[PDB]
Amino acid sequence: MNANLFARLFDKLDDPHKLAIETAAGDKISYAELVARAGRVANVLVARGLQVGDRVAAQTEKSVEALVLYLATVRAGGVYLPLNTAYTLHELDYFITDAEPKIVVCDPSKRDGIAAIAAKVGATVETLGPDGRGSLTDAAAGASEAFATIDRGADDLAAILYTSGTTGRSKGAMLSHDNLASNSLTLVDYWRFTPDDVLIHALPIYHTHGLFVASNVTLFARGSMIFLPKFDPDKILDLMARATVLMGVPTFYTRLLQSPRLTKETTGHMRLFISGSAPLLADTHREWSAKTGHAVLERYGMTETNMNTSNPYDGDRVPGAVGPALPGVSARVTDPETGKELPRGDIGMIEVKGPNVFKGYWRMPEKTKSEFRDDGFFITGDLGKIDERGYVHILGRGKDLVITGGFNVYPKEIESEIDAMPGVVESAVIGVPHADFGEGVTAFVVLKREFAPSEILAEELKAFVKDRLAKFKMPKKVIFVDDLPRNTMGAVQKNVLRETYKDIYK
Ligand SMILES: Nc1ncnc2c1ncn2[C@@H]1O[C@H](COP(=O)(O)OP(=O)(O)OP(=O)(O)O)[C@@H](O)[C@H]1O
Ligand SMILES: [Mg+2]
Repeated sequence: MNANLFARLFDKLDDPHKLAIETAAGDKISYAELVARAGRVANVLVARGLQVGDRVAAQTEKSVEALVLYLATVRAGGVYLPLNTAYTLHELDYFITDAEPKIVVCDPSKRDGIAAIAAKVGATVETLGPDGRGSLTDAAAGASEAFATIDRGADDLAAILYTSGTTGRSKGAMLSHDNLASNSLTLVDYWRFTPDDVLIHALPIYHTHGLFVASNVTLFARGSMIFLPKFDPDKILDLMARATVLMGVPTFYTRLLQSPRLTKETTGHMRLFISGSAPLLADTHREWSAKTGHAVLERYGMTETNMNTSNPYDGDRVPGAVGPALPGVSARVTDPETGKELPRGDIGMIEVKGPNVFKGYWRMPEKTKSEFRDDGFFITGDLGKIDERGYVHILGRGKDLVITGGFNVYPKEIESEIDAMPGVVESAVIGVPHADFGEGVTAFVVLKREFAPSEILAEELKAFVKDRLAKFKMPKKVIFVDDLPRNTMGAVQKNVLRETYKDIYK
């Protein structure tokens, strides 16, 4: 009855020699071998001073060795804290000071700098490079495989993951053993994962999608994964002939649609394509079906809540919707101000409750207090509606709402009209300070190669818009850009645009 996530995963192993992970080089690691690696590393953590409840902070390139570190930390009763690989030394300083880890694991090339940051909280530093070598690996080589998995309760912490930083400075989400186990167990059944599944794993592992959804679902299912260091469209296309599942973000799908190799024939061995972590546009969903004949299954989750909703595996997968609430999860829509539930179909604040919902923000009990309703529902910060069939539709983030001359403007519906114009790849709509209207609706528009940006084209876009947008929804300015700013996970970073273009109306 140990709730420890590692114990749930591995204490009963009825097929130990089954493949768990194939590495980028083609080496194959069984379940038993993965478990024994985790034992070695758990013993290393204890030898480097880990006590139960301590954080282990990890900034490394992706490798099976890094995945093992996650499993070992959890196994040893520690609290695993992965960190964006792209964070600079100064950026990293905040997270280490916030979390106060006992152990920091970093790239060998960053050791001297990170050791200084580590000294402030008295942390021991080990290294792990892109090839899986380093001081962590040296210590693990002579360590014992046997390890008594630490007894943990359902509500004890297994991880702290920092949010992506999209709306503001990243917050540390305290995730329990039951949060992670309950969610992945539900998804194994909901997505019909079996031991025959082979997951193409091309997502980073400092984020909930690549770390938990991809890994835990595969491991509970007793399937395997092909563990690639990054997204590479030609490698992914090659592997589909011998894999069954891809978990991706919308940009994976938009990129793959640009390959002339993406055909029915090339994808025909595949069981399931999943999209998550950012809005999969309805037109992309339809473009994928027209080109490949597969219907992408989209799901919606957050760092704080793991997965909340999912289009059904065996039901309608609806373009532009993120599906009903998962088994065990409750989802409702409420008036942002008052907090009362709205009728089905009305746009409001999405709130969720369930064993998937985290225990709070690390060392932010006030912020935590403000984001839970008295009845325990978590305020997502995402606006949307739930239709009559129970499917959640996400209209946009609350922070992205633009208030202009007295009117609420929802940037997704403007972006959709703009994106419909031939010549437009995609658009991002924000408000920036405006002396007349308070905030001015501003459209940032990425063009196809064949089109040149001009004031004339901007007017033609506005003319196109236009009959389909209420006067008050019309952008006060159109700005052509080479590319939208995105984070390492592919999510548009509207705060980047708000800062760069803050003075356009001055
Ligand atoms: N399928 C989806 N469709 C639309 N939006 C999605 C989907 N999946 C995730 N999201 C968005 O991503 C958010 C979760 O992202 P994440 O936990 O990575 O941190 P963030 O919200 O981007 O950053 P921060 O919380 O620091 O502002 C959700 O709250 C939602 O806004
Ligand atoms: Mg967020």
